[PDB]
Amino acid sequence: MEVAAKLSGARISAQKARLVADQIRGKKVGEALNLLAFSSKKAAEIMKKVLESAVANAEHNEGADVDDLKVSTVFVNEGRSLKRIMPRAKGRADRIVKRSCHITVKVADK
Amino acid sequence: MKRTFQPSTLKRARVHGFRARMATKNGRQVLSRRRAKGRKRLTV
Amino acid sequence: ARVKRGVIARRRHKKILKLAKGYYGARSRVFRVAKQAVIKAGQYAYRDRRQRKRQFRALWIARINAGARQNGLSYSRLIAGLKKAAIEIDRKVLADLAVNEKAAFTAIVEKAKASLA
Amino acid sequence: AVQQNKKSRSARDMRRSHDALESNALSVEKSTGEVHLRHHVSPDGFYRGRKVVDK
Amino acid sequence: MRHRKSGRHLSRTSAHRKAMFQNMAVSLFEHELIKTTLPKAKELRRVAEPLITLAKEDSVANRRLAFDRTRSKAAVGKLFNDLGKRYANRPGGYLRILKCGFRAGDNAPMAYVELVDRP
RNA sequence: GGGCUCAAACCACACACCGAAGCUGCGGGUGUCACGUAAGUGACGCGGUAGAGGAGCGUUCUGUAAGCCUGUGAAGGUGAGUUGAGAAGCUUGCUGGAGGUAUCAGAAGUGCGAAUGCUGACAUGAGUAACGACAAUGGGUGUGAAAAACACCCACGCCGAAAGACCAAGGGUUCCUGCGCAACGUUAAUCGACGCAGGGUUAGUCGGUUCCUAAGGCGAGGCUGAAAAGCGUAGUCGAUG
RNA sequence: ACCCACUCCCGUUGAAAAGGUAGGGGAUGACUUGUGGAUCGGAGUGAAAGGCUAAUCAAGCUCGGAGAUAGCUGGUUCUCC
RNA sequence: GGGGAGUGAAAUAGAACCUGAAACCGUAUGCGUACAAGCAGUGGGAGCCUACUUGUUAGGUGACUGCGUACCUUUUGUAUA
RNA sequence: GUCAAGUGAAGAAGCGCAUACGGUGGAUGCCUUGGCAGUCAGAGGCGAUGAAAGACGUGGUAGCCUGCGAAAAGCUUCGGG
Ligand SMILES: [Mg+2]
Ligand SMILES: [Mg+2]
Ligand SMILES: [Mg+2]
Ligand SMILES: [Mg+2]
Ligand SMILES: [Mg+2]
Ligand SMILES: [Mg+2]
Ligand SMILES: [Mg+2]
Ligand SMILES: [Mg+2]
Ligand SMILES: [Mg+2]
Ligand SMILES: [Mg+2]
Ligand SMILES: [Mg+2]
Ligand SMILES: [Mg+2]
Ligand SMILES: [Mg+2]
Ligand SMILES: [Mg+2]
Ligand SMILES: [Mg+2]
Ligand SMILES: [Mg+2]
Ligand SMILES: [Mg+2]
Ligand SMILES: [Mg+2]
Ligand SMILES: [Mg+2]
Ligand SMILES: [Mg+2]
Ligand SMILES: [Mg+2]
Ligand SMILES: [Mg+2]
Ligand SMILES: [Mg+2]
Ligand SMILES: [Mg+2]
Ligand SMILES: [Mg+2]
Ligand SMILES: [Mg+2]
Ligand SMILES: [Mg+2]
Ligand SMILES: [Mg+2]
Ligand SMILES: [Mg+2]
Ligand SMILES: [Mg+2]
Ligand SMILES: [Mg+2]
Ligand SMILES: [Mg+2]
Ligand SMILES: [Mg+2]
Ligand SMILES: [Mg+2]
Ligand SMILES: [Mg+2]
Ligand SMILES: [Mg+2]
Ligand SMILES: [Mg+2]
Ligand SMILES: [Mg+2]
Ligand SMILES: [Mg+2]
Ligand SMILES: [Mg+2]
Ligand SMILES: [Mg+2]
Ligand SMILES: [Mg+2]
Ligand SMILES: [Mg+2]
Repeated sequence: MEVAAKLSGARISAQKARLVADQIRGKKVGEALNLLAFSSKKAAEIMKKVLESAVANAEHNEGADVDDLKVSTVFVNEGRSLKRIMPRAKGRADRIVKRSCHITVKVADK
Repeated sequence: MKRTFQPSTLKRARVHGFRARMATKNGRQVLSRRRAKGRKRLTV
Repeated sequence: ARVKRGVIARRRHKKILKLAKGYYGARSRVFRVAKQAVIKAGQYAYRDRRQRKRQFRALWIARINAGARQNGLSYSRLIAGLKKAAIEIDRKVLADLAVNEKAAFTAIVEKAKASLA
Repeated sequence: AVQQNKKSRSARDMRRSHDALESNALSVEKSTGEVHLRHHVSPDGFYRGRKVVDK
Repeated sequence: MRHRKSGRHLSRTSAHRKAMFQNMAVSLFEHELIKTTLPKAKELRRVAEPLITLAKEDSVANRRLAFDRTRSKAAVGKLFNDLGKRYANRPGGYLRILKCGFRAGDNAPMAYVELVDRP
């Protein structure tokens, strides 16, 4: 079976979060968890929570074993942006986009 | 840099307040115009 | 009275983009870029219906030249011989013989050689 | 100085072909079986067998 | 270039650098185990280890030399009453730099600095 | 261009061949004339801007229509197939969940890629520049999911005719306490001039009000002026005194 | 101090729609400054630069005449013959 | 913020909630792509992959190769730099 | 078997096209709470018996709108129900 966890509106850019997602794609969950625990990226703290929530769904709703699970699918989708104004030097107003993303991790034994 | 708005509520009242407008006929016209448009604030 | 253009405009734009399938970048995604590419591809396609007939004839003539020179004749001498002896086999069929039916092509070349002299 | 032409999505992603993150060097303690950075004190507080920070 | 040069700038003036490493060495002598950045810990060796070497010979002039370089009465007392006698037979290497992970706020490489005999 | 010299140069002659959307062949469409009171045959045509002429497609609404289709699935959306010379039409899978409209007429807010067009969304630059005085930090402890930034302690540094303490103006609850961190804070935040709730401002003497006037305002009558009004007397306001 | 603004450099998508650092001038006077008040659109005010009159000045701003006018520039949307 | 459970005719109707287009951004699969020069197509065309109809087939890709300097406007004339 | 010569797949950091599934966004369709224009009537004024327009209050519980006015989402009475 395949179980997923999703974090919607993760306050980080999809471009930034996809660097971490590319590291754990296709890995066994135990290895992916150790990679995320020692990564210097902010997306790894967020990604690790989604990954271990997917592992918990696989162990409660489906009754699996962490040692049998591997990261089958992980993708980051762009979420809602937040629009902000930053003043510039001569009365110029610049629009700031505060990006968010949707992080979906799917674990599977298969 | 000193800017154009140097607030003084006394000066503001004496130049743009309700009694300053009611004192003249063109001031009463402003209140008629702003009542006809429905302004929530009438004077300052 | 008031006519919205949304449904009709979407149908128009989708027909163009469907024709721009397989094109690179904006040429398959962006309407006002895809529109130019679909028109230009149409100009090319019209012009290349003419060019295809030229290209294939040049290919037949080159293969007939190669096949006839293997038989002791140049292309120009073989065509003149195929007119002296009234042979009306065209170059598309002649180029197919020179590749696939070499004994048949040799017989025709000998018939042209005899006609010349 | 600015682009005369918008950069294509292929060209944008080609520059990013060097952006992939590397993995750290991970080691396992033998006194505890715990994963830690190589040459670093473990998150529990062990380095080469002995406890050093003592929490 | 910096060919064969010693020392770390640490984005500080030399006055602030001198003041900070004297503060750090004093803190290390009081607590015997501190956490700081790995670059600061590696440059703290060259400041705090000559102070323990000096403290091995207890004299008025050595104690005054210690106070000029620490400006801390407690640090001077600890160096000559405890640390100078503790490391009498140790030929240098009174500090231990152990790498911990990274700081949460800025991902700065961290290190533990402990006195060798007991932290 | 490669290369070329009894030429792959030049002069003359000859016989071949290549070569266009020209001509011919084969199939199709269309225009105009003529014969046809017919289906159709015949001949000659059929590049085209400005521009003239002709013939149509499609969209919204009205009538036809209290009809017809439609929850056994409308409009819309998204694929596939198919038909026509074209605008386009038709059939169908999926999505959708309640409307649609044959035919022939009638009316138009009737067709968009351009107007440095208008509105919204989203790209590229680019994870780049920057993170706002170069007075400056170090450590320990706590709390906390998490601490470089919060609190405390020990040090260090900075201002000190201010970067300290006030009065006025201006602002208006920002003040204090409990809870809290989404957003706001150019990072994080447990912290905050941020969110929720509660609390907090006590006067005969401080400052107003009240009394008095300055400049100046308004100004009964009045004088002047097409009107609106202007000026001004008696007065009455007006502090910065 | 305060008022000013002569030089250089920086800054020029600035910390800043006119600043900063270092130097500079006046500093009991035709001085600087607070509060309140008067004068304004062919009008005011001007130790006079066409300066200033709310980041707007060889005639402010705002609304109206008003969809001024534009022999000029741009644009003008389905199909076929 | 999700994964189940449940409600509901329907939850990819879950409260930023009918439908849910495009730009734009991803993940998966197939083919192509690191000796190769340009409006990126078009004509020819190998191979590979998929599906049945099992090769005179459909779909996807497309090595290699001929030809080929966007569009609008304005102009005597525009790839026009 | 050795050597030589010839030939040569597969191995993609990334990228392209297609397809499938998503995301973002909020078009389209359908809908209406609201408008626009008429036709037929009514009324053509309100105000010192204080108007138009407001401020502040008024409720068990915070705010805002509506109503009302210290008799304050209201009091008396007459009808309808
Ligand atoms: Mg050295
Ligand atoms: Mg630095
Ligand atoms: Mg000094
Ligand atoms: Mg010929
Ligand atoms: Mg021809
Ligand atoms: Mg012809
Ligand atoms: Mg014919
Ligand atoms: Mg012709
Ligand atoms: Mg014509
Ligand atoms: Mg409709
Ligand atoms: Mg458009
Ligand atoms: Mg056009
Ligand atoms: Mg750059
Ligand atoms: Mg750089
Ligand atoms: Mg930088
Ligand atoms: Mg700062
Ligand atoms: Mg957090
Ligand atoms: Mg102060
Ligand atoms: Mg406070
Ligand atoms: Mg924050
Ligand atoms: Mg608060
Ligand atoms: Mg008067
Ligand atoms: Mg009078
Ligand atoms: Mg008085
Ligand atoms: Mg006073
Ligand atoms: Mg002087
Ligand atoms: Mg002059
Ligand atoms: Mg000005
Ligand atoms: Mg004028
Ligand atoms: Mg007029
Ligand atoms: Mg005009
Ligand atoms: Mg059920
Ligand atoms: Mg519905
Ligand atoms: Mg929806
Ligand atoms: Mg190659
Ligand atoms: Mg190239
Ligand atoms: Mg082909
Ligand atoms: Mg070419
Ligand atoms: Mg010209
Ligand atoms: Mg040309
Ligand atoms: Mg151009
Ligand atoms: Mg160019
Ligand atoms: Mg890759």
